[PDB]
Formats: sequence, C-alpha cells, structure tokens
Amino acid sequence: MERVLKVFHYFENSSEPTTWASIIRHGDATDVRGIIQKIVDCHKVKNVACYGLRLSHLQSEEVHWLHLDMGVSNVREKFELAHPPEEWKYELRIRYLPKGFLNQFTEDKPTLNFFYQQVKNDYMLEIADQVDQEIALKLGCLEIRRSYGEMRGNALEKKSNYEVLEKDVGLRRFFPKSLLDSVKAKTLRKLIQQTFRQFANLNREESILKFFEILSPVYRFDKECFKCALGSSWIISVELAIGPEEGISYLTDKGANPTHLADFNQVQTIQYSNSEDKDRKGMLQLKIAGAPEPLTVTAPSLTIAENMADLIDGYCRLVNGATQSFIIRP
Repeated sequence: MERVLKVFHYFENSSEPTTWASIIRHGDATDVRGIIQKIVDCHKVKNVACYGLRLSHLQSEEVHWLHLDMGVSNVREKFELAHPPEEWKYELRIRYLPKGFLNQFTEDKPTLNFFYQQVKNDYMLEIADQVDQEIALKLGCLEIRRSYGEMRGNALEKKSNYEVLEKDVGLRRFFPKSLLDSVKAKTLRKLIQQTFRQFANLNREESILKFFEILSPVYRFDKECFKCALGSSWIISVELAIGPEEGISYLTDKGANPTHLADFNQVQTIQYSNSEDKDRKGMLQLKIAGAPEPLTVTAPSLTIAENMADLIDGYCRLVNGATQSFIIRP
C-alpha cells in the first residue's frame, strides 16, 4: 500500500532544532521530487528547484543524494538491504543555488531561513570548534540577535537577561564548546555583551546576511568540490568546483580563483556508469554545447559520480526552466 518516511529539514519550528522533520506517506509511484515538493509547499517556498534530498548512514560518513526522478520505494528498498531503517537519515537540503542566491532568497524568507539554518548547523558541526574566537563570538551573537528579534539592543547588559541565556537556554545553542570551555563564565559574559553590541541594531535579515558575510571567508557554503580526473584517454587529476558563481570549474592554487570550464546552461546531457573496465571508479560524462569533445570525468567511486551527477543535473533544471532530467538512463 504505502510507507511512512521521516525527513529532517531546516524550516524553523518552536522546538529543538534536531527534531525539525516531516513525516510523509509515500506510495510505490512516488518519486523524490514528489517528497520535496510536498514538503516545501507546506512552508510556502518559492525557490522549489533549489532543494534536494540527502541520504546519510548515521554510522558511516557516506552520503547519497537521491535523484529527483528516482522512486522513493525503489531507492529506500535498495539502501535498506545494506542497513536497517533506523540507521538511515533522510534530510531535505538546499543544494542547487542560483546566481546571487543570498540576494534572491531575500524575496523568499522560508528559504533564506532554511539556508541559514542548514549552513549554521553545518558550521556548528564541522568547524565552530576550530574557527577564531572572534568569529565564533560574532556568529553566535548574530543568532542571538536574530533569534531574540524583538529584544532591546542593550538588553544583554542586564545581568539577569544574560543569565537566562547562561542557565535556562544554555549558551551551547549559540557558541562552540571549545569557546565555552576556555575563558571564565564572567569574562565570556563581557565578551558576549560587548560583541553583541556591534550587531544590536540589526533586524532578522540583516543578522542572517551578516552571518554569511562573516562565515564565507572561513567556511565554504556556496559550492561543492570533488577531487577527480578529466579526460577520455589522457586522464588529468583536478579538484572540480561546482557552484553558482563558477558553474563547472577546477581549482589550481590555494588563493587563486577556480578556472572556468563550462556553465550549466550549456550542459546537454549527463550520463554516469561505474569504471568502464576492471575497477571501482565512477565515470561521469557530459555533452556540452560549444565544446567539440564531451567532458569525461573520472571520480574515485560510483557513489561520488552518482552524487556529482545529481548536483549538475539539479543545476541544469534550475538554470533552464526544466522539470525533465538531463541524465541519460537506459
């Protein structure tokens, strides 16, 4: 008949951030696009094409982005052979960013907030413990500012208000533990009071935008990179960068900008297979309007190639007005 699927997401709700999720039924005709659409529609999203679905095994670090055309029941059955349902996590995420994405999301608050929460969640989890103290302070203060959006500008100068954050809410919701564990409760207070002061005047949008401005120099959230190789006979190792500003590009130096290969609007088709020989690499091949030869990518695994295929295809849908896939199947 049908089955129920928990899908975590970053649409804010008056509860624990970990517990932001939607429980949706799915039949045996339902596809991934269906799920996404269903969920984003509830929250009045305008930029529907920006969103994708990422499957994670809770034990291992492996990550699989589910393709929009794929059936839910088909894909769920495949992964449930490997490991039981409780070990998988399905979470909705923004993966396919438009050019000027921040400025655009400004006209779509649910999405701007979703992106903010997704990225802030990734920050806290990956690098907050090893970013500068000044940065970890600022980014936390900005969340206070946004989160307590009605609060006065000097309200944290009043001990008792800071105390609510210390004791009732917990400073763990805003700052990394490394920051909290060094510095004394009384010196941290004076640092937070003082840091918050420079963002006291900001509204919720200004807060969210300032967050990104401060985060982007020290943490990448505007593209994905893959170490793989280009060429169909002479293979060359590179680190591809795929994102809005650069389209498909490759990295060279630390500090130097990506070198451009091709924009998404030129990509005509996408196909991927596992290494076309005796190996376990993943081949990914693109037909591109303008170039004579197609762009043959060799990734370290089929999983990475599958994931690269989703990324590019997702962007192709976005950049054109498309709902058809640009991935050639059988």
